[PDB]
Amino acid sequence: TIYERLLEIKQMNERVTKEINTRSTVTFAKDLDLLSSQLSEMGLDFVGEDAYKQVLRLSRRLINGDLEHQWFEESLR
Amino acid sequence: MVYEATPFDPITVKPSDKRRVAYFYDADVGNYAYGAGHPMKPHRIRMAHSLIMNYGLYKKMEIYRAKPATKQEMCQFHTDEYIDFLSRVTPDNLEMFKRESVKFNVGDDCPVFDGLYEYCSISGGGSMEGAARLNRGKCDVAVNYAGGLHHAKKSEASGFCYLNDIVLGIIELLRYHPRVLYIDIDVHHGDGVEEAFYTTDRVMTCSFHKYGEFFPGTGELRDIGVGAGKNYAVNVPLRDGIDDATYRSVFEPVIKKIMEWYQPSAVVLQCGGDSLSGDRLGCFNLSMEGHANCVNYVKSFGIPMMVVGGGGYTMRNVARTWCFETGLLNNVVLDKDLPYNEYYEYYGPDYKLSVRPSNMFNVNTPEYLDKVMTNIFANLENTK
Amino acid sequence: FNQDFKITQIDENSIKYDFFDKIYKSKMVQK
Amino acid sequence: ARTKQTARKSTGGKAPRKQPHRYRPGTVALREIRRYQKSTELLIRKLPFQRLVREIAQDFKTDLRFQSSAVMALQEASEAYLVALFEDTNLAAIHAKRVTIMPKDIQLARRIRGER
Amino acid sequence: KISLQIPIKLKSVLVDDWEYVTKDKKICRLPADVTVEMVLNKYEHEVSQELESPGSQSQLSEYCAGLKLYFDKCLGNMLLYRLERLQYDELLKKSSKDQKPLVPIRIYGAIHLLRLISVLPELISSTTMDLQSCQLLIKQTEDFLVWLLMHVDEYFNDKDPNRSDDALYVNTSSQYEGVALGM
Amino acid sequence: SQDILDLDDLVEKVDFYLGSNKELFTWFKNFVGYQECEAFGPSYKRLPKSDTFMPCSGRDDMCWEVLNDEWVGHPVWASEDSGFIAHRKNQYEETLFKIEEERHEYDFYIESNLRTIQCLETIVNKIENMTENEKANFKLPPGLGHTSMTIYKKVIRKVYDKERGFEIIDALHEHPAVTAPVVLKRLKQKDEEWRRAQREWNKVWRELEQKVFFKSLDHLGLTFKQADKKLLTTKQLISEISSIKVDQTNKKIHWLTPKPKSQLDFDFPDKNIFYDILCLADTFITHTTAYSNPDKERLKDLLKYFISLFFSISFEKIEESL
Amino acid sequence: KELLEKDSKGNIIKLNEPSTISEDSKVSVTGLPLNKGPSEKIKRESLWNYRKRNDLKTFLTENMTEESNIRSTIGWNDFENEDFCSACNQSGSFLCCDTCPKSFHFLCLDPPIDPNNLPKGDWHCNECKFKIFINNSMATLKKIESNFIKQNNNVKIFAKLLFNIDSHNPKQFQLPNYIKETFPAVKTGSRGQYSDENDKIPLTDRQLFNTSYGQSITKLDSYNPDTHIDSNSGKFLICYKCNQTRLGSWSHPENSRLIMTCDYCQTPWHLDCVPRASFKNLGSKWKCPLHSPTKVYKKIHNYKVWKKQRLINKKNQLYYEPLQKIGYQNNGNIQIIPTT
Amino acid sequence: DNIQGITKPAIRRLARRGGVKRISGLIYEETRGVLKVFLENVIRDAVTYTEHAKRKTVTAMDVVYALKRQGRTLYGFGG
Ligand SMILES: [Zn+2]
Ligand SMILES: [Zn+2]
Ligand SMILES: [Zn+2]
Ligand SMILES: [Zn+2]
Ligand SMILES: [Zn+2]
Repeated sequence: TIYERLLEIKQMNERVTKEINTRSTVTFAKDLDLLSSQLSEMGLDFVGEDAYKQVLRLSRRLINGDLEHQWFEESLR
Repeated sequence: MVYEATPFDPITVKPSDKRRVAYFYDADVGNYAYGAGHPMKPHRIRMAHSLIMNYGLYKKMEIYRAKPATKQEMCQFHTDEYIDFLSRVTPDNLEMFKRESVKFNVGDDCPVFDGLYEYCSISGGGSMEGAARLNRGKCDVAVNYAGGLHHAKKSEASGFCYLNDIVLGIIELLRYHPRVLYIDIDVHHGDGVEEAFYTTDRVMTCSFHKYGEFFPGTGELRDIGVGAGKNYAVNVPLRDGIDDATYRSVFEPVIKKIMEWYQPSAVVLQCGGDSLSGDRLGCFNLSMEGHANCVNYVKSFGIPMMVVGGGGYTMRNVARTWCFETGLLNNVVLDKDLPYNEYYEYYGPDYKLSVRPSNMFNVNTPEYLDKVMTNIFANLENTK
Repeated sequence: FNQDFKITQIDENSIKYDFFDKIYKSKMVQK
Repeated sequence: ARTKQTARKSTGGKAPRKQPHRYRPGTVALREIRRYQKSTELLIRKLPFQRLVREIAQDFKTDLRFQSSAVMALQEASEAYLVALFEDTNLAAIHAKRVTIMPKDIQLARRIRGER
Repeated sequence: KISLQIPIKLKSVLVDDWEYVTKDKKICRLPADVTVEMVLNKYEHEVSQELESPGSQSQLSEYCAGLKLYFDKCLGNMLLYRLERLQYDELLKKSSKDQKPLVPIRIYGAIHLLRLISVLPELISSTTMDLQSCQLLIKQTEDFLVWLLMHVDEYFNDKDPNRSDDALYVNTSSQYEGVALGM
Repeated sequence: SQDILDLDDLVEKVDFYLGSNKELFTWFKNFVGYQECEAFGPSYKRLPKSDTFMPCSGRDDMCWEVLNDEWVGHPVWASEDSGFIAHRKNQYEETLFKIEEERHEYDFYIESNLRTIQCLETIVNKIENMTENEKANFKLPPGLGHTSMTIYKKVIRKVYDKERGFEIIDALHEHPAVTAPVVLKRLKQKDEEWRRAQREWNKVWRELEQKVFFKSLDHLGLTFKQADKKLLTTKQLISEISSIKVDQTNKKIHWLTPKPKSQLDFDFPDKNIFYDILCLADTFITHTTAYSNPDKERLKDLLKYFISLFFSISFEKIEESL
Repeated sequence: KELLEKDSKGNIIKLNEPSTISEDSKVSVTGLPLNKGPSEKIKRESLWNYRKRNDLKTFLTENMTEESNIRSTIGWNDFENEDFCSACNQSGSFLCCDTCPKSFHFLCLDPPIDPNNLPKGDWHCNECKFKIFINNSMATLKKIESNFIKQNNNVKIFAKLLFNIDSHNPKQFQLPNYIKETFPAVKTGSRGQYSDENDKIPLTDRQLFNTSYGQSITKLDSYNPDTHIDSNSGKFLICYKCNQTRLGSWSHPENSRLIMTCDYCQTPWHLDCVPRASFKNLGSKWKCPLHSPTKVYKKIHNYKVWKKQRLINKKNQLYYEPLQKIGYQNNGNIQIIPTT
Repeated sequence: DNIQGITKPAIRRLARRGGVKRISGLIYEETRGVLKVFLENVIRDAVTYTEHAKRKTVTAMDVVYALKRQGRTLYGFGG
């Protein structure tokens, strides 16, 4: 069960990594600060890192208790 | 052995299929509102239109303001008493029409707002002028999002629909075209349009709808038409959460078989936005690509078509999918970065064109859709 | 009048004989 | 001609739209007089009581959390108040050659108690 | 206590009528190809020659005429469901349009006569009628009922309105449904 | 056999009875002699010719030919008088719908008022550039020369009083010279105040949308935790393998004489995922407190030894990868 | 309040603004007026934290829009009355009796009253009108009954029946009990409508709208494997056509095929083996394809119809055994006996 | 409606503890109103006291404090 759940993440890891890395935000939202600020405030954003490795690190933090369940779910979603 | 599980191919336009596109928009349509707590909002029309203007799509098409329909022209399908009641009822004199309120199903689930007659006139005029421009050859694609009221019937208002403008448009198409195919990708069944053209072979009404205990309840697979209209009303019952690949692998074979079997001369395409994921009343899981793939696939046949926008009760998603569908009819693919419009605050948090599908269960199994498409294909053998 | 809605008590073998009889009748009258 | 509307619906079909041994009366009653008099537990189910306090305090100040011991203090106090008032009512009844407390018997008690 | 021995075939016909009106939402074709007078006249012309007693002939004609008068005076009161009262209203307005009073004898079919027969014992028990008249009226109604079994295939037929225009029942419209059961 | 059921429906009933038995249903299919209309459907019924005759003034001969007026359907008839089942939506979806509802309210009111301001300012700039001798008898038609006849009426009836809105509309129709500029000024003031309130509300709507939207689009994930608690148990995992075995044994007696020697099939194409699960398990061992440290270390080499022994991975590779 | 201040010659001078504050603060859908913005009480949970360019191309449309009128059809082509009707026992718009606490539907009366052509002054019911007619006349009720019997000498036996129904208020026709008790399957609905064995028990609102998000009566929004397992036996519900139960695995829930049971013989069917998309939660009871029909149409080559006889209670139902075994023309209404 | 949560059998239990053998039926709904108005007196004072401490939560100490004011002291919950 764990290996299937992680294999679903890893088999699509390259396309979700390329999608997150090539996330071109629109201009009027940057000029009028309409985007989410907190999203990256907690560093949840999977930018600059491999998506599957960031999933592993986030799940390790969630297991260790330093990460809330809701923020982990929000970052994954 | 009819249904094939195929992944959703990316949307590609055909450069050899350039169409003269006519756009029908009356700036007033949006200033009408069903109610305070009501899901249907004509305001979705003008934020869709604001996305057309701000994408610079008006340089590849002609924008028209159709003349609003008069009383009689509405009576080409509806009765005199129903149009007379619609043109006279207001929220003020609702107590003066109580028998007609329950007779014509107006007052609950189809409320009386004081711009009702004008809204219906705009919708019917847009549909009829799009059909007329298709008849004279002035355009190849007629776009009218002001209408789409496919639930309205001869003497009643149902499903937030009062004037069945699609029947008026198909009537105007039938004066110059022998066979008109109506395609309904709205999540609800096109009961008004199918009921109107149930007994005729001149109009084939195809509806891709959710059929459960869902509105309007009509739309069983065995509903194939009676009399001379037998096997000329294709109903495709679907379950919840159909995704883009599943909807494509259902839609494209059925519409292709209708194209090479029924051979229509004009196409009416109901682009209900309630087939999108995240709709207030809809229960499908279509992204904007999945919704627009039907419009792009029906565009490939070259038949003079009338794109008419129907449902859609979350305004942002239906506006974005109508803008993408309209851009697809000009043989361009709009970039997934929304321009600045006056309603830019709706499309958060990413402010992009895309409508993201939900991660809910695609319960439409391949065996069920295989049986559905097998019976549909078997019924279509008599339409040559 | 309770005799109008009398339910016939039939058996499996009689149904078998009747079905065979009537299919043979139909097949050979059309033949 | 007086008329009234009751359907309250402008249109019909709203649902199809898109939007054996038996004791004598009183013996069991006296038995559980004895049961609820020898007992000390709290007779108004708690949750329901707590709620009574939330919807009624709301008026004096919104967002007023209540220490648990508090809603238990309100219960105790309320049950003590009502058992005292009900002893008095039974008296205000046994006064009028009767054995059935009635509303009037308690609109009076409270007048003599002076709580009105 | 007054009892009526209605045959279970006619009881099932009445129950099917209740099904068609309330559940299937079907009204009767009015005027029918066979009305109520037409049944109370053919029954009189059939059992008039069945015996040679002139007092019995007078009693039979008395029963038929009284049943006709009772049908006309009571159909608007208590003989038709809430769905058919709209059809009754349009019949009354159509009769008033051409200035002829509406008589239910020549309009309504034999199923409403069967309804009157079925509801008849409650009406008998609600009036100060002596035992002899009640017994003889029940006997005459029972004889008419057992006459109806011999002609149950020509007055109460089974036909789908969706397939035959000559069915005894018709399908209704949504506007009729709204006006009948919405106000 | 009673000359009641037709051969076609008998063949259909036997097909529903003996469909999977292909050999038997063929014996019958032919033992019987079946050789391969009026299908109305369940959701349409035919009106009589009396209900068809209703006046539609706009219909010509073609309209009377191609339009169906006898066969009708209704949602109440298709519901069997019971009703319909709406699709269940999350509370995040409901509050997203409420945000959209408030957005629509503000935008509908503001844009209707702006359209009325545009029409009134056209009237005002028309009436400013003419003298006063004919300004007294200058009137305005219904609709104020606009394509709508009701939008300005809605705006006036909202902005002013309920009883005074009608008389202001009549004063604008009769004497627009005095009533037009004051109405335009009041509408512009209401427009700017509504727009300031709409911007202040737009901030709140945007922040709640950012808080709500991705949870709203999550359907299975909103209930995945209780579903995983309920369904990743011993009983359900036994039920899956037992159901697959029951299916195989049920279909064994019909066909597929080489009965398979397996029920569940698991594919393991990637080997790094084993190291990832081992790292997650090691993290849980390090974090937890309900297990003793000897029990912790025995859990560690038990997991490592089972992974190294079951699969092709060596212990050296596991140690060098974790 | 003197809106238009006309002059002595009738010329307009200046008008006064009416009460804007009369409805300037109406509650909108936001819960606050459109005049004001959001309050802090709702700003706390809406905002993430609370502390104590004009290049528009949307104005060019009016200019780029050309009217369109090229269609072929252009130009021209006391006491409170009840709240339930006294005749049908159903709610709706009523005409209230003045000197009587009963209320009647506008269509339920004899003759039915138009909802626009009402009685101008007072309206009494039939029972009330008979009461005023009796009280106005000096003679008693039995005197008028005897006079009506003697005057209507043509019919004697129905005369007492004719007299008493003028006093009865009009009521909706209902079948008497002895027509309904002979068929035990036939029931009566809440509105007096027909109901029988082919009708579901209506689902309460606790089941439809008072359920959790993931769990719905539709059984389509989540993977529910506790539907292939029989509740009272614990075995697997094997579908009749495919001879399998596709329970799924919760790691591939798309491999699970939905299964329902028949509402009559409890035969479990997959949703794909019989072509169905719904689960038949409310309305009529779902019938599996294996059951014999109670109504069939056959072609004459007009047509002929056959309906199965309704179920009759044991005191009035006769089961008889044929003497003739072969060729006995039964009406299609039969019973199967065990073969010995 | 939270008031109708004070159910009949509960009012019957209070009467039984109060020694009543036959409760009228109209008592039940009189005892609600009397109950409410009384709680609506304590809790009022309970909160005046609460918003004097600038506390937003109420305490059982404030409850017995409001009872002391009304007159009916309550022992067993502090103070
Ligand atoms: Zn729709
Ligand atoms: Zn009265
Ligand atoms: Zn009534
Ligand atoms: Zn199956
Ligand atoms: Zn079954």
